Amino acid sequence: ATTAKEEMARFWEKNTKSSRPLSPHISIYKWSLPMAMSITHRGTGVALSLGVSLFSLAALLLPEQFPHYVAVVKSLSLSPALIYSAKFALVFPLSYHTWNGIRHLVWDMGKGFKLSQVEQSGVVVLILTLLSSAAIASE
Amino acid sequence: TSRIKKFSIYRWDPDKPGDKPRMQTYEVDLNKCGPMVLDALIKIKNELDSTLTFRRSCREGICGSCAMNIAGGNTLACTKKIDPDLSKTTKIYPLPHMYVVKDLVPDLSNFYAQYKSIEPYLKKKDESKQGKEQYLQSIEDRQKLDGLYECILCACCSTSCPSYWWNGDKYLGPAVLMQAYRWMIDSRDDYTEERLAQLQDPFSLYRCHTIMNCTRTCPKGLNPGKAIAEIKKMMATYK
Amino acid sequence: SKAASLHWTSERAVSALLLGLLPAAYLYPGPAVDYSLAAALTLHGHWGLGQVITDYVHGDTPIKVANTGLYVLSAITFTGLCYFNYYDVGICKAVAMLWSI
Amino acid sequence: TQYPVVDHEFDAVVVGAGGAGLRAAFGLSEAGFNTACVTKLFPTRSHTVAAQGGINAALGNMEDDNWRWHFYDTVKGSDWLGDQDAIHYMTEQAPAAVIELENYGMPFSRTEEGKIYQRAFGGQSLQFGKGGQAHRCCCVADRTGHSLLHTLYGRSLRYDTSYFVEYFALDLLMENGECRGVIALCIEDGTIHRFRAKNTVIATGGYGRTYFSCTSAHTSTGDGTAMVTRAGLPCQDLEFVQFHPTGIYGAGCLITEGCRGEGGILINSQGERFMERYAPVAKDLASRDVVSRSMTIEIREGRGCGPEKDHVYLQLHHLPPQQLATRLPGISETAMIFAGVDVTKEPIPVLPTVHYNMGGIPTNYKGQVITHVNGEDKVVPGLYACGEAASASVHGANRLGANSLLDLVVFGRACALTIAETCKPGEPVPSIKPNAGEESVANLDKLRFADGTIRTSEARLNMQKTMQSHAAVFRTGSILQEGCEKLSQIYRDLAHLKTFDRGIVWNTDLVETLELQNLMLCALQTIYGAEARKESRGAHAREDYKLRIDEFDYSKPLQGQQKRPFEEHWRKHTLSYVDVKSGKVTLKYRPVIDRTLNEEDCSSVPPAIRSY
Ligand SMILES: *Cc1cc2c(cc1C)nc1c(=O)[nH]c(=O)nc-1n2C[C@H](O)[C@H](O)[C@H](O)COP(=O)(O)OP(=O)(O)OC[C@H]1O[C@@H](n2cnc3c(N)ncnc32)[C@H](O)[C@@H]1O
Ligand SMILES: CCCCCCO[C@@H]1O[C@H](CO)[C@@H](O)[C@H](O)[C@H]1O
Ligand SMILES: O=C([O-])[C@H](O)C=C([O-])O
Ligand code: SF4
Ligand code: F3S
Ligand code: FES
Ligand SMILES: [K+]
Ligand SMILES: [K+]
Repeated sequence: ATTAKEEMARFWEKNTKSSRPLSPHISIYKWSLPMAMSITHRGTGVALSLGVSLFSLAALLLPEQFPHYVAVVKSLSLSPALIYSAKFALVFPLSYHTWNGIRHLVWDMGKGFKLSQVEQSGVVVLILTLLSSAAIASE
Repeated sequence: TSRIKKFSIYRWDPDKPGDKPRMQTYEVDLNKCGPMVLDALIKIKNELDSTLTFRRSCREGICGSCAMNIAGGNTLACTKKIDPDLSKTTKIYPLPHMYVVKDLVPDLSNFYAQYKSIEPYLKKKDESKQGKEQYLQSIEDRQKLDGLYECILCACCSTSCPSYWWNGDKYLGPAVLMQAYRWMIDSRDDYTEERLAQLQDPFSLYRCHTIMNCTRTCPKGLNPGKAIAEIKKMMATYK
Repeated sequence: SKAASLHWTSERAVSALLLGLLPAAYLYPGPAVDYSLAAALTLHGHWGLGQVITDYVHGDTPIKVANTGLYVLSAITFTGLCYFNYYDVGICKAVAMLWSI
Repeated sequence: TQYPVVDHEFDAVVVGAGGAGLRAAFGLSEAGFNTACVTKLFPTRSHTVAAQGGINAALGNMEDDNWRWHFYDTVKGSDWLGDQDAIHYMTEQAPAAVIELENYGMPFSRTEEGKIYQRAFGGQSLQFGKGGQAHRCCCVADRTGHSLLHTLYGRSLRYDTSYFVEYFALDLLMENGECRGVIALCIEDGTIHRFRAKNTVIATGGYGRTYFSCTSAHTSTGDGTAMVTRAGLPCQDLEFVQFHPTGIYGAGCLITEGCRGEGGILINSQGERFMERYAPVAKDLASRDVVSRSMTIEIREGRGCGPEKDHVYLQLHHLPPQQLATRLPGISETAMIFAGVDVTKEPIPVLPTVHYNMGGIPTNYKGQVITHVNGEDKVVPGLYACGEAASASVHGANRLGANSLLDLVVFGRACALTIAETCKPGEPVPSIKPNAGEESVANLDKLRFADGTIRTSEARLNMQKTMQSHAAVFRTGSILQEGCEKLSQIYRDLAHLKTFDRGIVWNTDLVETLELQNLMLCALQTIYGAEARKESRGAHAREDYKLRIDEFDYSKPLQGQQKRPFEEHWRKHTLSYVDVKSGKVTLKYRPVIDRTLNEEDCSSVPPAIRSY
């Protein structure tokens, strides 16, 4: 016999030096809503982090303080519709990540695992994200 | 009269290594073929191209041999109905992100070694009385194994998991983790604490991010994702 | 010997904390929430990007380089946020000001 | 020189990784033997994984039982063609064998006391046939084989057995009438391997794929049986083919007899529970040969169901849905997938379907393969067989449901115990000539490059359609004779085979052609043996010879009866041989063993009229 650890090492030694191709995956797999929402959770999380890091870095490197830059934008008298749209786009990823984050914590407690529940909780998260973002962007 | 359906299938021959993987199209008359995709594969190999290669044995969805990717999803060819819409071509590929031995046949040796590593067998603190009398198990404790022991080790779920695609060398995958759980909750097994201790590293269990492709694709209707969540709760609370 | 499950538990605990800080930021704007957010945002983000690195970066050297750079980024991030909270208006007030545009 | 050969030396080699092979292989490793297990499939894909209803053992968990009542049901079930010494060993060892599997962790269903749940099954009774239906079929809902194989596979991982997976055994390495190993093709890389060993166990399964419609896997191709035939050794009772009463109409997938054990009933187009008429007492739980013949008559007489009036119905909808979900969850799913039927509302369309081979490689009750020379059985040194590939013969002319899974673990263990009492690990490995196995390689190469006129799939379909129409549930001399001639012509026409894949890695065109040669050797022996047997016994029913013919007329008193000479009766095992170049079949006969292992503790059961 061979231990499981020796079998794994032989598998990698044999296949990495062989002529066998790796069968396609991400390019041929059918997407579903839960699958798309999962990579979006990661994408929003990373965007939010980069955002916080840039802010933090701007705080340390910009010449002026925060109020000065807010005043300069206000001085331009930009279209309120454009401002509304900008607020929507800023809060959308945070709203999405927060609501789907809550959906993740409920799975960690062991709940909502039936396929029908996974699909329903996912659509509820998209609805809450859109309602939240719309309400917050208007205030 | 006839009803011609087209199938586009992945081909690669290790005896002509340099010829890159390609897709080949076959035309099949559905009026002269059984209703499942495996029936069409066998009809093609018997009548149109006997070099077309794939694994199969039981034809009733119990052995797990014929797992492959059909119309974008992992499933068993023998229980997957052919789509009778003649205007659509059905695409067939091997299980995803696996080394191809030939055509639709993947190398599952790492998947089997991972399974062996979790010791899938009954362990008692004192085994010297083995074989003398039946061990008792109540109807209620036996019911805890339903949804877990039925796994046919087809690998459809692990090969549909992106975490397994990126880290299959160290992440055990949904199939193997659900069997680890099946042994953890069996009331006759005495090694629950050691089974959990084995998963205390960053990869074995913790690469799972609850994507849930595994439960969606399982041909037996089981829920490996839920089983992984139950193990994570035990890992967090055991002493 | 239980470092992995302990880490998983800490990660969920911090996620929960952030959840509570959102409402608290709205009901009790101030230094306590400001510095609490600075720490929670930094820690949650550090561990999160840490999972991303574990999933996508392979090779002993590339993994060490990646995790070293992550530490540097998180250090600079916590510093800047604390700096902003000490010498400028603070996180809560900045968000209220940005929204007044 | 075109094929480099790799040699291996072992104490023992087991060919097959189904329930019998795994039990034999780790049984040898647990006794200290350095053992190899060679299998053409990953172990858990074996046909054993598809078994449903259960495994029999007189545990007495549902009512009081006695293993000698199981012994009696098995001898009567075999229509007195079963060897009573082997049946005694299997039924007496059954309780310990099932307890061993449960203690390995097999997830048996449970009773209110926490013990193993057992169901009723066909042809089993209490009190030597006088006391009513027995309930001794132990089960895991209706997935008992799946759980047994996965449990045995997991247990095998605790030993040092060497597994050679996806290796196809081509022939036995024989020298002086002794087996010294096997030669095989490694499908993954095209190499030829010779496994040398002092003892070899054949556990390769049955050959149901010789027919057009069967419940058998595509991989049940009689490969070990054909290796024995090629070595010039005899096969036994190949004409006794079991038709299971209930394969699903169309697909052929098995629907467990456990359905009838739990209360299901068979009905015809008029809604009549017809088994009440054919078997007044046992009804739908009569033996398989009787239920399959009854269903066939109902269809012949115009009471078949469906637009083609060619099948009958299995009704379960009068049962409580919780019972169907707890006891029959697997067939509930299969009925929906393959016949679009919801079992809580409509009946399942079913008909008799080839399922299991009572015949196989002849052995004694210890698992050693035997030959028969000048009226005496003689052990073949270093060769064992167990499971469906063997004829021990615990099943005779008709096997009882749930007695095969039992046969696998009891005789897989017996081969290992017998070798351990005969040999010790590490003794020297027998030698073989430097070119041993060259004929197997030459045959493989011939098929790899075949460029004739009849492709493998055409010849295979020809064979399957001939068996289906000439050796079915009811048979007759003129129809068997025409089938014999048609099969013999298909055998000579193998010289015209055509293959297309010229590669060697995973060449399934070539592997399926090797399987076709194996199937044809099994098919020829089956139909020639059937044509010669002029009587009706168990599963073999001749419309031109309706009576069972024994050494005495057992329907009358024996006093003053003149005993028929061996050559004038049929209560004897058929032994078949094939000249591989011509395909000519030769038949001989050997006596049935009526003695038990201890007359005092279990008495021999004399032949009697057999009715249910
Ligand atoms: C077909 C069937 C049979 C069956 C059943 C349900 C179905 C659909 N349910 C049963 C039940 O509930 N109770 C019972 O008592 N019997 C039942 N049966 C019959 C029974 O399952 C079979 O008789 C039994 O499983 C036989 O198993 P055995 O161990 O004899 O073999 P196998 O499982 O078919 O496995 C064969 C192994 O041999 C290897 N092989 C074959 N040819 C080769 C070559 N050429 N080289 C190397 N290896 C070979 C196969 O790979 C396999 O591992
Ligand atoms: C760019 C946005 C991506 C959305 C893809 C939705 O994809 C659809 O999701 C549903 C529900 O999961 C599935 O049943 C369908 O088969 C799938 O195609
Ligand atoms: O009907 C079944 O479950 C079965 O097919 C069992 C025997 O033993 O063969
Ligand atoms: S959990 Fe389902 S998909 Fe995964 S191996 Fe088991 S049967 Fe296949
Ligand atoms: S798809 Fe993969 S990430 Fe977890 S929930 Fe299933 S194992
Ligand atoms: S051939 Fe057995 S699962 Fe499909
Ligand atoms: K336990
Ligand atoms: K047999």
